[PDB]
Amino acid sequence: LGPPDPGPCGETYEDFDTRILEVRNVFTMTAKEGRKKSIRVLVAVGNGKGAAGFSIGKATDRMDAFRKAKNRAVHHLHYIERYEDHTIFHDISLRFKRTHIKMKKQPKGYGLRCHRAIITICRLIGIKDMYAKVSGSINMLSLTQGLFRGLSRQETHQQLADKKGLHVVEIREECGPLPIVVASPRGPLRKDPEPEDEVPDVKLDWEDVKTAQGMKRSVWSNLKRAAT
Amino acid sequence: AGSRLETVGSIFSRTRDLVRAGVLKEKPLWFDVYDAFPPLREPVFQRPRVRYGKAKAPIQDIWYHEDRIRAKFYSVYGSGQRAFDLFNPNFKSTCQRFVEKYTELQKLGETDEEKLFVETGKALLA
Amino acid sequence: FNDKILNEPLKHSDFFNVKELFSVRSLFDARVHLGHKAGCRHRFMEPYIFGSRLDHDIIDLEQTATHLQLALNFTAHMAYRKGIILFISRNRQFSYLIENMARDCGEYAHTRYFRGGMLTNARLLFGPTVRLPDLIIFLHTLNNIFEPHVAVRDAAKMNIPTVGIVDTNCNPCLITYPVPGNDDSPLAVHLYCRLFQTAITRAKEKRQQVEALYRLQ
Amino acid sequence: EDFIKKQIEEFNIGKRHLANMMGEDPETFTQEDIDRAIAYLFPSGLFEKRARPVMKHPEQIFPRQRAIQWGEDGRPFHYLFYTGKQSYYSLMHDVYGMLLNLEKHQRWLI
Amino acid sequence: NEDLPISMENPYKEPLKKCILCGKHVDYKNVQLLSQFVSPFTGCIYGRHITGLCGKKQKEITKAIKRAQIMGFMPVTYKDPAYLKDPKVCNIRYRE
Amino acid sequence: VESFASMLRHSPLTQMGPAKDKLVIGRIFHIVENDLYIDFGGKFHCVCRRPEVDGEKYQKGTRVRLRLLDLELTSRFLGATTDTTVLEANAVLLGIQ
Amino acid sequence: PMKGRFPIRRTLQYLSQGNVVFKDSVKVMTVNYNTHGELGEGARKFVFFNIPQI
Ligand SMILES: [Zn+2]
Ligand SMILES: [Zn+2]
Repeated sequence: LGPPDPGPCGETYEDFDTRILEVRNVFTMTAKEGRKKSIRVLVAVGNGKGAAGFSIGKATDRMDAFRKAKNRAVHHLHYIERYEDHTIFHDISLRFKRTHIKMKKQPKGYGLRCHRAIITICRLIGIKDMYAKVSGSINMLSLTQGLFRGLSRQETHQQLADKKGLHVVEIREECGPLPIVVASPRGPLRKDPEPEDEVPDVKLDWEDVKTAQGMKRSVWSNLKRAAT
Repeated sequence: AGSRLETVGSIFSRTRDLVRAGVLKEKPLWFDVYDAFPPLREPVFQRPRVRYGKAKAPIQDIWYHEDRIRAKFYSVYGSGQRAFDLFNPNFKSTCQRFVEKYTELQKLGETDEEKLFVETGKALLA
Repeated sequence: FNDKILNEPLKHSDFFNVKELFSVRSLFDARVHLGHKAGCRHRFMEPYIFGSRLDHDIIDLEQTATHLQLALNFTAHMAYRKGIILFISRNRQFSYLIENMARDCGEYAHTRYFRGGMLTNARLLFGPTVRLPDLIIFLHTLNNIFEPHVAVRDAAKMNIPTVGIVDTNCNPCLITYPVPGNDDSPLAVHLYCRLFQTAITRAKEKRQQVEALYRLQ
Repeated sequence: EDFIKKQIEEFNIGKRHLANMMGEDPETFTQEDIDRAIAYLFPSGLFEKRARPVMKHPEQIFPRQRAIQWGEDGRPFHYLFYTGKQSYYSLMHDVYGMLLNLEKHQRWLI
Repeated sequence: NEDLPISMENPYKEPLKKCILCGKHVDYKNVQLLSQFVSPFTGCIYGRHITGLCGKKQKEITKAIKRAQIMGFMPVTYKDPAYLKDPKVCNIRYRE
Repeated sequence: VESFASMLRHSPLTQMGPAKDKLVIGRIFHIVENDLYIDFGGKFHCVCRRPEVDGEKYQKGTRVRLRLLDLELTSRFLGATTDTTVLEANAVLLGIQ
Repeated sequence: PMKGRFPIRRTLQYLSQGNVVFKDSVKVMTVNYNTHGELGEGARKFVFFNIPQI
């Protein structure tokens, strides 16, 4: 729908784009009015470049609740530290209440393999394509809250380098063996190398092994999806 | 008009990213002041947890060499033998005078506790 | 058209002679290092508290003095830019003194019952174009009831550099520039109020002097 | 606040008109003349002390909207604006200070 | 430097209090002490809240009382009248 | 210039040692209809009503004597993660000087 | 995820990452060590990690 309205003195929030997500008709009895036809909505507003944020606006109306949720989102703008608008920093394996989030870092032109709500959230944030295994139950509100918590809890590259000190060594397969540093410390430099302890204790997921070994098989494994 | 995210972390980085993206069109005047003299600990939200298992606090009980002397004094004799003031700094009461006379005799004496305690008592009686 | 206000004050440490306003001995004379019991002590307040004297917490005056210097410099730089400061207090032990100090200072105060969200909904409750408080100084973070004041919540929701003397109950992590120390004795409160008044007056005097220097052109 | 001044000017113009045009040429005519005019050339046929034609000073009948306590640049002049009802809190503080001083020394309205 | 805290054994503290019979050896023959914790109206044994003994000591005292009652060294439904000269040991609520 | 611990090692609250049964003087800064806001320098303060001796004499700016009965007076209850503190002493009184 | 401690120990890829290939001569491979004895850290780590690869 249309963008949010500006503020009293200004704050041209028209740049952001609104996108209603879910709609629910709640019937709650009362002392005399009976089943109150209350409606609860969760809207997410944000054009991109990190500027975004969800909100809630329950009421017994439609446009009123929509504009209330829009104003709440305008007053609740979340920011997510990003690295090159295309993919998230690293993977996240969270367990928000009862909704699991298993994300995988993928390159450009890979495709959006995630929930349609997650697809819209990424389109509003700026992320182009990124794989994500929507494990656990499918609760819109809890899933969105967990996704926001995970996006807010992320270790960037510059901060990690400044904390540890060592540079970011990488051997990209697309390019040649020429290593290109992505981040450098802001002062000191740990001359000693990391404790290269082989066979570490990285609790990987069974889905990762099934995908690496191609053992996953079903009637809906990796089938062709719609366009756009 | 801005955001009200309190249970996320620190407001410094929030304002920084809001000004970078373009939300906060008008730079807050306190930004430069906070940057010139930052605090010792960033105001990051922390849920007030509780010490369940064997987790203890780092704070301990402070003790000085005069604590044992004052304890022995209060054990031997009765309560304070003087209307303590405590209004002026480093007030010299009967207990404080005894502690001072002790520190003058023990340490700096190297003999025994009973003899020096009796000497301090006699000096106080004098 | 005077961009020097954003560079002259923020250049030298203690521009308005912050460390000279108070003294370590003067602060110790008030016995501010004292604190409540370990049971009443807060978890996050452990790093700021040093030890205990028979279950009587003691706060290292060095960190408190550093935090006080930082907060005083911040308030002086804010006054140099013309800003509003809001004093809070509810223990009803020195409300008259805080009111007299606010009267002496060139700012406002509010040490009475705080209704349900007066700063959040300031658009409708207060005027539409109201100069919201740009700084907060807590004189008694603990109100009549053992419950953290809502001022910190409103500040975190409004993004305001919060100042105050945190006790052994509140959460200094929620406050920007906390100041550990006693918050019950009379001499300590009087010294803190006098220091704040002197800091504000000296900051205003330095602002006027710098304005005159600019006008000399 | 501008509405108050506009209504005051309108009332002044109406008073000037009712004085000059009508026979009552002295501009100092009291409210008795207005009451007589209402009783004669305005037979309301009612008995309400409110709905009846009452045209007097607007401040005496209007719920005056408090003007802007501060002009430009914000900064409320009163040092007790964030306390809600600055006058009441100021009076309370003054009474408390007077009581404290008098202690150191040693029907109502609707 | 020379004024830092010390790791002392907590001075200014008095040792824990004691009951009315800690460093002693109870016996099933001490009818006087056994009956002292008994009422002369129903032969009831005073509890711990009012009496103020420890777990082990109170357990031993009540065991000795029961042994004397069974064997025959103390009246069960009343207190021994031949050994009434006993100071106010327990806080006899009745009779004030 | 003395360090922080140097002053604490020779402070009144630390020089007196314990805090149980002592003879200490006090003063009042505010008078109530019956209560007396007695003070003696420290963390918290104390309160007391008009005693028998020197009833009408204990005015603003007088001197009294305290006994120091727990400067903090705090105790932990069952259903409460925080201890119910009193923030006062209210020690026994004696007289002037 | 995997219900084990060191999932990297068994991932095929980690097993194929080996290099040693016993010649057509050795017939049996017997190994024994004391686990409680921390002195044998090398033998323990071997029997734990390299046995799947072998
Ligand atoms: Zn506290
Ligand atoms: Zn026992």
